[PDB]
Amino acid sequence: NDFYDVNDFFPVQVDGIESSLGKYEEFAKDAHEWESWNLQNEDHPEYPVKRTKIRHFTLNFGPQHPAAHGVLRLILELHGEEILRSDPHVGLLHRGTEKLIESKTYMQALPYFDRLDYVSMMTNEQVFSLAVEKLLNLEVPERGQYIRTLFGEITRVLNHLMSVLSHAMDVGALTPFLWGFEEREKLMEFYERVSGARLHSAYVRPGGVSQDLPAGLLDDIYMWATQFGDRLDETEELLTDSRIWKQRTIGIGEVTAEDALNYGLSGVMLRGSGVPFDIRKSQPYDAYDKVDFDIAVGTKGDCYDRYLIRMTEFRQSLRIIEQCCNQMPPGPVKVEDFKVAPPPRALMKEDMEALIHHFLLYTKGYAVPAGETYTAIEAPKGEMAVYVVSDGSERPYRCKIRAPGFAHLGAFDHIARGHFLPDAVAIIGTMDLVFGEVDR
Amino acid sequence: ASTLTKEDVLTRSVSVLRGFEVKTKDIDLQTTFVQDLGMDSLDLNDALVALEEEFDVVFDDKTANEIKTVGEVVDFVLANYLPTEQSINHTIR
Amino acid sequence: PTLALTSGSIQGTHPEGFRLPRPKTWEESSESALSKATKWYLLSEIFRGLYITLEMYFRAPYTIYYPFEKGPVSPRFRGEHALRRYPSGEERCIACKLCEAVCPAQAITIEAEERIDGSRRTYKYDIDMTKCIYCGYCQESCPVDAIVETPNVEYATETREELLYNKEKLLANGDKWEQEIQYALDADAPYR
Amino acid sequence: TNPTAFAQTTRYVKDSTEMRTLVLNLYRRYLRHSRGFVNNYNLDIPASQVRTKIRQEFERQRFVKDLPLKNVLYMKAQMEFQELVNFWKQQCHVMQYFESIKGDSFVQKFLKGAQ
Amino acid sequence: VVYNLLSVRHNSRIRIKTYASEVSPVPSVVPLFQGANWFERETYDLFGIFFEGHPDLRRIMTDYGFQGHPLRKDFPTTGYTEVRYDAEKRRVVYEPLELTQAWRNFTVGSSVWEQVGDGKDFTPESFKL
Amino acid sequence: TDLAKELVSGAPKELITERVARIYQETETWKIDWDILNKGNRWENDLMGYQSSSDYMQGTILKFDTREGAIRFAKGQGWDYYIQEPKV
Amino acid sequence: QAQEILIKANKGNPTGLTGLFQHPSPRPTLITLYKATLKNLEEKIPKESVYRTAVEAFTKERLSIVENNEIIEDIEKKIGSGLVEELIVQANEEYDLIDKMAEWKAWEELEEKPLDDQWTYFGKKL
Amino acid sequence: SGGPVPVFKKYTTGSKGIWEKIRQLLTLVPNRSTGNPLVKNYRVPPPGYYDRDHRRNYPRLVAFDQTKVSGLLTLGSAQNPRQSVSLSSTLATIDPKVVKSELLAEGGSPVVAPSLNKKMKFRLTEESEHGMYPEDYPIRIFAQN
Ligand SMILES: CCCCCCCCCCCC(=O)OC[C@H](COP(=O)(O)OCC[N+](C)(C)C)OC(=O)CCCCCCCCCCC
Ligand code: SF4
Ligand code: SF4
Repeated sequence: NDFYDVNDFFPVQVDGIESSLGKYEEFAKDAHEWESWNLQNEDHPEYPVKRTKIRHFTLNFGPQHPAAHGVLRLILELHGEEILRSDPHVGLLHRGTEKLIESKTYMQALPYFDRLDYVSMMTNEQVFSLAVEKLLNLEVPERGQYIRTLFGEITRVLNHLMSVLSHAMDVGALTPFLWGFEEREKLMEFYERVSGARLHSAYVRPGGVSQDLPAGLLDDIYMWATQFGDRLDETEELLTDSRIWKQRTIGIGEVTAEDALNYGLSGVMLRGSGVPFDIRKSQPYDAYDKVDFDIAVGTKGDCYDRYLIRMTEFRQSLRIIEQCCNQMPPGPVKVEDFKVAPPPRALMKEDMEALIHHFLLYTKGYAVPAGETYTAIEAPKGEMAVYVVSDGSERPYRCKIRAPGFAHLGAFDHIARGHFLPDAVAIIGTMDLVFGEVDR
Repeated sequence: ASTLTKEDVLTRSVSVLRGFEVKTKDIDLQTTFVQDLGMDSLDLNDALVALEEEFDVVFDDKTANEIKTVGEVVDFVLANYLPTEQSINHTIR
Repeated sequence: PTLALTSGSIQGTHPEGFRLPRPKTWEESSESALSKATKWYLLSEIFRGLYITLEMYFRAPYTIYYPFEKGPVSPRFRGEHALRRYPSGEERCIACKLCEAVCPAQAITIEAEERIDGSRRTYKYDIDMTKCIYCGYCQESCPVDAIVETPNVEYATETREELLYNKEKLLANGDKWEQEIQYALDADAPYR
Repeated sequence: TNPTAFAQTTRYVKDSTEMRTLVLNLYRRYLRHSRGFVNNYNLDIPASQVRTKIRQEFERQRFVKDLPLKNVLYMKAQMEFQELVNFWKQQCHVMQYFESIKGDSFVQKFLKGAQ
Repeated sequence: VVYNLLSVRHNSRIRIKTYASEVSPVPSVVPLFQGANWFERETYDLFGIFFEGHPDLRRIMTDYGFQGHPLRKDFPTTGYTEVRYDAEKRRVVYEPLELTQAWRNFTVGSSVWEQVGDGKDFTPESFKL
Repeated sequence: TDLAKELVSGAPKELITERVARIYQETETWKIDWDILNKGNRWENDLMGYQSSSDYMQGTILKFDTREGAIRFAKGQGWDYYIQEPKV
Repeated sequence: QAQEILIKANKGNPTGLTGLFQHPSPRPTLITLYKATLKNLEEKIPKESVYRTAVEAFTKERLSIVENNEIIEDIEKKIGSGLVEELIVQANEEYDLIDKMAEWKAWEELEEKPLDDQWTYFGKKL
Repeated sequence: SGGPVPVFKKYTTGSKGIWEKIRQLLTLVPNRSTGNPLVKNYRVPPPGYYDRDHRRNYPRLVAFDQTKVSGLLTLGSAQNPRQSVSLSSTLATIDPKVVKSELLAEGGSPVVAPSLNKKMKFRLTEESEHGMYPEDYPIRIFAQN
């Protein structure tokens, strides 16, 4: 039952027990003291053993753990050191973003998306910008889509540095964490020069970007590109061929390609299992068709494979950054429609038509024609998509966000079952969890 | 071993039954539960759970709708009484 | 013609050589048994890993010395909200309530009336800096550049009450940071 | 995937009588864990008090009539059982669960402000 | 209730859309996809939709013991209660909602005119009468 | 209509009894909102003049499509309500 | 008749995709299972059901192309639906659907008709 | 092509004097930079209507139910002409030669699910091309061909 619980040899009929001084029944009322007179052997499988159900050691991999990328009450049920069942408790960071967007305009709802994933900002707001652009039936000009491709790559480098190095740090390699974080400081300079804030760059707005690139940014972006090429090499020096790094990750968290599709995994934990699918290729967008790059596909579906794919994503992203700097076109950076973009300040105070649209954009907002859409992009974690329903109003009606880290954490039970408690950290690290995105 | 006999269950059963609102204070094997004591669903469950707390025997879902008399519970405990397993310290030393 | 006859696609066609080759066995390893044992027993990759770390020991650290030095800032930096002022002294702000409408976090509180001289101004202008997200729509919404975000960030306070900026606190910053805001605007004029 | 302790499939029961028996077993399950709820959450009220409050909870809403709304009330009460037995709610929430709770004349409400 | 599907093989997506009421159950897609075990729990938690056949359906995004399903239209955006610390009780206690500044509603000055019309048709002529 | 759905919506007890919802029409669709509280709807905060409030339904408005659709909803939730017919 | 068809192996050489071992004798086993599919249509699914016509349109097409080609590579390339191991999966799970689809009787009229207002979004008819 | 590049072609702090030759003897890879940016070049100067309208012409929202679906097989098409009108009865009594051109494509062959991008064609690459890991590493590199 709920609180406690209760054959090969032949069932042998023995009756008529006798001793040398009488029968079994003659001394029955006295033999309980005589331990050598008992008739219930203790080796019998049918012997009544009633033992209380003492629950197994359930350690809380709870919020106050450095391995956690947020506040995760990972209720782990373990016997010994193996993993029996895992039940993550997401929601400790449910800020209710989906509820708040319904009451704010399409321009005011953009800064919510930078706060989903703390590290992949300009990719997050790109998927809402594309969603609104798809409904608005307006297309960003060429130079706008090249800026989104360049900062699409820089964001991927920023995200993967947080993902790979913390995964390396959580294993125990402290040094590669600090070498890479200087590069993030160097990369966050580029975010701050174009947008103003280091981390949450409300830059990619529906209808292009916020402001044109500052002069000389390309020179500084390219100069970092030459130096950055060595940074991966030293990262691959202390991780790629080290035997301790291989032992911690090889064969840890095996995910079949057929089973990865079943749980809807996307991103690195779908090419780690061998499927050569990539959203940047399946649905080209924002000047990704123009550039050329090679996708990476694993063969064993374990953490070490996903590491190699993520490291390859560094060089392939750096490959595009060279192409985006070289192939940069001239022109505007946002759609030249005053109804979906603020007019320049030189013209707002000179032209009566310009001032009216500036006044009207910021008080009522632009109205999105009715419809519904589901646009998915290759986020650094995986397939990130938003389901947006337009009710002809200047405020979206329904905004459901597909978080790649949300689905992956669900497949923790399928992946981590049968591994050891140290392998739990490796599995979490390779999932690239950011519980702001999980609990959107 | 199972040290409970039929009388031991019967004698201690009344005291628990004397602790709950019963139409008559005369309860024996023939006494019913729903009829004699006027107990409905929720009233009867508390007494049945209470006997689980004293006799330390769990009643399953099959017998739930099939309990009609108090003699059955008294006889049921004997068929379903075991001593909890004692740790290695208690058993042999 | 496509493979729709067979219910297939050119997409479903895996590339030539997609399938894996046969895995190696113990007799098909290039490095002899002694060669692999020496790398294994003598810790060849760990010692190389140690040396590369020792290279960084003879390099200049990136560390800067706060507060004696600061990190770089850009003219677009979004920091402390501040209320600007004309050179003639009259307030730039004419109380649109464009401020109260755009603010995504609803951190702007404006109440206005006719001044004594009749020119339209505001007597209440409060920012809940604990509610603001430093989004930047302050600066973009102004048709007279009355509200701007200074490049300041070092204004942490002991009591949270000090983080509710009324009009006078905003005007004090506007005068106190005026020359710095001149650097920011005149260096970001072309791109707006 | 392996479902957690004390889980049941979400099923749309299409019988009036079966739902009656499902509830009755459920009420016993709460009473069986009466001692645990005191020891797990360190509640100030003794075991008999919890059963008294549980009975006040079960007695309260026994007169519902809609079967489509019977399953919903049985589904969510199952979650309350599962959350409590698995020791998921924090200590504070259970203490405040039992710590919740006659009106006043019109003059009394008029003076202070009513609602 | 929506269902977005992905075909890695044929490189396409589909959208199964089945309605649901506050009481009419929806069959669970766990026997087909185990990946909706967490996507359905979010939908139940934020809407109250009853999913028929879910192996384990419960709260996944709201607080333990939370009352109400938030993403409904009748559910207020600020909620019904908020918590604080009460020194005398020596614990963090729920309490009825109180706002020092209420959520100002700016939708009143919305558009009174029409914004967008029918548009331009693009239906391929093979799918017309 | 006959269903006591209030036991599944999780709404507080005060919505069923002590609150009144108006079904009005501002020019092609109908809306529902709750009438203001007697006291405590809006009191001036004595610190910074913020418009404080204890009513949690002040910011809620539901955009409907047809009148009978709105009435169906109000009966479904067990809401007290009244209907304001627009002037022609 | 008690038969056993090997759907996917549990050991041997990998096939790029994880957890998908190389099938020992795929080509006749594909031919057998493809043939068994056409037998299942003739017993369960009615004639007018376009699902029945859609199965044969590619089962006969593919199964014929398999027999002529004696190289495993050429079977994949002309069919163009992935590996040989995957082609087994596509044939097998399609076979089960023929059993299930007949059980559903998905060739009949619309079982449940939607209400009037159900599929109209924000007043304007879709 | 991202081949190896010397230290003096990377905008970084270098080595001046004999220390350069000391560095090239001790360091394992002499063509890696220290990573510190060039103070003399990096960030040296600081940063201090109808013809053009498409939103109003957005594609319309048209839903096709069983009533309108049946009309395409019987009446034909608005390009190639040939209440509750249920489809199930129409499929029970209609010419299969209508099916093999309207309801199906290429002689009754089922329509493969439409690709979101046709030109997603992959080819397997080799080490000498992409400069990545050698073969023994358990990944493979794909390209757009
Ligand atoms: C006669 C020769 C005498 C040599 C004496 C020295 C032997 C030392 C151990 C060799 C074997 C070994 O390190 O083995 C590696 C073991 C076990 O690896 P495994 O389970 O077999 O997996 C490998 C399977 N292979 C064979 C397929 C590759 O794990 C380790 O990574 C241990 C890492 C130890 C790191 C210690 C760092 C200390 C640095 C000290 C200076 C700063
Ligand atoms: S910076 Fe943005 S969020 Fe902050 S007060 Fe100004 S408008 Fe509001
Ligand atoms: S936009 Fe400028 S002028 Fe208008 S209210 Fe804000 S600060 Fe004042």
